[PDB]
Amino acid sequence: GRVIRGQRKGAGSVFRAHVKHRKGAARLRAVDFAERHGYIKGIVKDIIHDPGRGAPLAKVVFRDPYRFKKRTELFIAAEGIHTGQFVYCGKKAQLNIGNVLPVGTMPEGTIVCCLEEKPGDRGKLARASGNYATVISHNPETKKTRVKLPSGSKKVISSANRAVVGVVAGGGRIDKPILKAGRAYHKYKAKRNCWPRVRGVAMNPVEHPFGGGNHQHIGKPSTIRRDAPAGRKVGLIAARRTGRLRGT
Amino acid sequence: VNVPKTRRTFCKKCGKHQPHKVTQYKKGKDSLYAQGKRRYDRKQSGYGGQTKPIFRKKAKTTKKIVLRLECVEPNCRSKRMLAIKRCKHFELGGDKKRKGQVIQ
RNA sequence: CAUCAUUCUAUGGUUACCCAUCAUUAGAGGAAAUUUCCAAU
RNA sequence: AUUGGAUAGGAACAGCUGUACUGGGCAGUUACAGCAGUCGUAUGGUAACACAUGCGGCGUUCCGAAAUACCAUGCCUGGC
RNA sequence: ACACGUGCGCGAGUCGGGGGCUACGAAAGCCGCCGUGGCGCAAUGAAGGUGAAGGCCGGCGCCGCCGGCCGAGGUGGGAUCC
RNA sequence: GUGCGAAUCGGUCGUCCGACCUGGGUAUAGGGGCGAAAGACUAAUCGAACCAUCUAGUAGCUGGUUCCCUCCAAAGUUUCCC
RNA sequence: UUCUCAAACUUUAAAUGGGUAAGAAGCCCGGCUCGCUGGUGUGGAGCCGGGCGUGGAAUGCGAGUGCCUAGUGGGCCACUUUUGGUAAGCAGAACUGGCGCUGCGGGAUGAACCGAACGCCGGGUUAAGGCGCCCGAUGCCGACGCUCAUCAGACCCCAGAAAA
RNA sequence: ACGCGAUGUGAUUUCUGCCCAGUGCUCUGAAUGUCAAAGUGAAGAAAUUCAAUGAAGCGCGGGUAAACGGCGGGAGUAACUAUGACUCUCUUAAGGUAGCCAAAUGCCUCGUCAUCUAAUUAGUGACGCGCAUGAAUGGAUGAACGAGAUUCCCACUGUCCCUA
RNA sequence: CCGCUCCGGGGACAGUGCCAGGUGGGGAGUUUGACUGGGGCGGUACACCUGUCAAACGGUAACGCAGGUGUCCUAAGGCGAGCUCAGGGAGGACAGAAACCUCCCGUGGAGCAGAAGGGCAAAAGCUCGCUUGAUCUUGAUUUUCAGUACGAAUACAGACCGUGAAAGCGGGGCCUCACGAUCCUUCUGACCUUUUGGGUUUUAAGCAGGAGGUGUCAGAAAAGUUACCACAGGGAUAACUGGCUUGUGGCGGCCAAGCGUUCAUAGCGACGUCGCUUUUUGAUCCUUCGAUGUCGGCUCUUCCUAUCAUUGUGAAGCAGAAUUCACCAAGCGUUGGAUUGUUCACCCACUAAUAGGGAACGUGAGCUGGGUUUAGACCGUCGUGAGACAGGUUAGUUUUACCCUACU
Repeated sequence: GRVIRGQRKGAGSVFRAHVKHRKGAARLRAVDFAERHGYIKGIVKDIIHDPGRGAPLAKVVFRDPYRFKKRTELFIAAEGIHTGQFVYCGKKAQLNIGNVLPVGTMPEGTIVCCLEEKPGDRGKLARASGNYATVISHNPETKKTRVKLPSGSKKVISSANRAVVGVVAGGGRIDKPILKAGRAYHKYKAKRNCWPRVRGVAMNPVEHPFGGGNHQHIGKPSTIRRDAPAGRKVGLIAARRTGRLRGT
Repeated sequence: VNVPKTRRTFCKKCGKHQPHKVTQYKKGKDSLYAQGKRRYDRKQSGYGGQTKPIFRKKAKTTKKIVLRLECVEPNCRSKRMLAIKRCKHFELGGDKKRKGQVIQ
């Protein structure tokens, strides 16, 4: 009769993100005339650490083309980007690293990151630490581009949309084993209240559909229907197959 | 059991014994506009779930097989039901049992 | 003795209609391969 | 041609001894011969009845249609 | 609310209770062309409905209907009375 | 063990740079919260807080059911019944 | 022929038991009715009208009838019969009487055994039980026996013993 | 997507066997059974009735056990017996593999053998036809750690002899 | 410069509104019979029939005894006719114990669908002939019984019929069992009633008779679990003691087939048989459920004798020594330990001996808390699961006396 922890997660209140010291939103520069018809130049002010995120972010400072004000942006920093470097961005930008030009205007086999999925949404895909997307093929009829995503899914994309060249910085941090629960405590304390994961079998049968029993077992298949309601949808959600994942 | 498809029995309208035509009775299809079935659906519809009992404790395995007697004389053609006792197997003029015949 | 084809008749034959066939609905039934049979099927 | 019994037929075992299968032997199996053991039996002893002594015959448990690789031969060992 | 018993009034009726008229009195009294109405006086059928003694003597041994007169059973037991 | 105490006291213990301790502020509210999970905790209350009402909830089950005398005086059996 | 048996065997076959009858609604002639029954005013039934009171076994007793109706619907015990069970202060029946609802005399003491059922009293008399003393009553010159126990025996139910 | 969310297992080491029949989950609708409203079509004066049609799902067909889970019985057999490599049959979706064990899991049971003792239903080491062990329902191990559960030895001691 | 969407990506689809189907313990509500020598498990003694119990009317109980039932039958119903059966004896080619054929005996010893009982011989059986009284319809009655239903039955009456020459006989089965309310559905019946302002027509609703069924059979629509549990109660009812009882356990007699070289009885005693005891277990349900603290130990007193030792003795198959049997006998003893929570058992060692018992299975405001026996956890088996397990394992609050008595 008790609501399960996942249903409690949607309310927020406790399961909300820890965004006190999070250093702004890591957005790709807005589309304007000087992204669309040619390039605009900005300086890399400082690569900086963001709590909860693994990739370092780069304060890149452009100059406003209409005002005498100066515009600071927070890019997901490309691996090998440094401070006092010029970042260029636009249709007539050049194809070297940290340099965000539209995906249609770069060749096939081009490694990108912080890629826009729908044109002018300021960079959504392949912007976790170490991750990259490859431009596979173009289609000047329809103005569309197949791009392979970090998962392995080839997704068609509207050619006009932009991505910093190269892989994201902070790459390969999942290779190091967190030795100790405290290092895991410290990780998720910068993100949200999710960490010390109590398995449902150890819970009581009122809190979770797996709980109860004089042995610590499930007693129903862990694999469950996609249509299943909130509170029962637990275990392996709509599992196509299961067990030791052999072959490709 | 076994009942013949012909039966010289009483015809109510004719007021005499006349040869009838025996056939096994079946139910008709339930009319959707019978008062009970109309009352049922008005009650059953909406919220409240199942409103009247669903009988489940089915005890007996056979029926009282009923004959539909039909008067042969074509002015009358009047009918009535003729209920017989419970029986599992039942046939209309199958094969008359014989005597002095070998069970091989 | 049996069956068919023929005409002659008979107080006889329903003509908005008879019969052989075409069809579907209404019931009854086997020799043999397989042997060594039995009662089946 | 499904089938379903049967009963036609193959199988796994057989208490010890003795004799015969061999160039000669270790073992079997089989043929058999006598006791056991089964079976009947009449006395000897009963208050019980369960033995004893002697004589005369004597495998079982399975699997339908078989199905077994090769079958009772397997081995060792002597040929100047 | 109902049933039965009992007391009282009236009695094939009965009842104003609602309405109206004229200190105790918010009572009491009155109405009758205020009994509307209730319950009782009639039942029975699902319903359409129907809806609670007869005999004898004559005009035509028996007549459909003409009339005539007496006319709401019988047996048995029955307090009382004669 | 009618206590100092509706959980305390003594010795003895566990840990003491870290998933450490802690005050204030702040968020989550009752089939809800929160839970390193004991059905734990949510104001001495928790396998559904507390408050008022519905509510004088229902009870084939316990308990009680208030003066005197006089007369009559039982049944625990039948049949049917979740 | 002989031995022995039967709740679910039986030729016989009790005791106790269960019906019914023991008059006037009866008996008795006579006539009427009928569509029933018919060889037949046959058979049967039903009606009227007469005449027959020694009231037809004993004993006791006034009866008949209708409404409304509470409580109860856990029972238990005993003689005899009786089922299951080794038995049980066990479980279950039959009949009647008890207890429950009930005091009272006796059984020392007991729900039920025995006697007897109850207004408040005086005298008398008993029942069942008693009568050394407790404790009313044998304190009779009671009758005849029987019995010695180093475990005497001593009064329905009933409260402790067998084979030997 | 080196992200978020949902689960199981629980460091390291060394491993993680067989089963997709069942129950789920999942993929496929182009040979297509079942299938609702609406729509369509016909019959009827109409209400209505009938027929064709017909989504998902279910059925049919794949996949999947680090999904839930599961992982046999009976005979004969070696040249003393005992064991039975081997054979025969029954039989499943697959018949429990590598390990481990009278374990915190073994009913019988205080198993049998060894060891520890003067004596041990305790302990450890072995043995496994294991009532009912077993591989992420994780198996086997395991240094370091532990207010965890045991057993023994030394030392110590009023726990005791036996009390003051 | 000119403009009509701010640019871009979708787009008659998303999606939303409303219906429809499927999925839906994620939530909700509710259920989860009864009887019962406690409950459960099992059975059905829950509806019904036979013989018995049952005590010679009828009636009569138990989870009493022995059984049967949820059907079966177009004949196995209905007449009529003719036959005689089971079994036996004696014969007869093949032919034998058993085929068929005759004659004789044949009281029913067969058969009548089934359980059992009753009934039955020119039949109620057997074989044939024709048939549909197993039909239509009012009442009355019997059985159970409340003298209500149902089922089943009995006598009539009115029809229409069958059979037989006819008398008759027949409205199911030779009799005793084989079954079902309201509501709803369905069928059948009549130139039926009503479908509400009238009329016609479908339709619907009525009236009357069958059917679809409630087997918990006078008739709810229904799965578990709780060791996290709660409440009303119950000694109407289990888990202690105590009662009754003593099957079982223990202990003891009787008789004497045998044992004992001989020899029933030194010591034994089979086949039988009579008891006692309440330190065994049962049996029962009487007391206690507004609570009698529910294992063992420890401690401590008293008691019993069915005597192990010690005192006195009797008998031996008693030479001595050691040991057995029995008697008066409970005065006085009956130990230290290993393992086990254990009572029990077992072993070591000492010992005159290492007897057995009672006192609410003595003794928790005396302790202890090892075991069972709450809530935490692990395992195995079981269950889809929650969970279960006189199956192991580990951790788990032991309250009060100052009253009365008793004792000091």
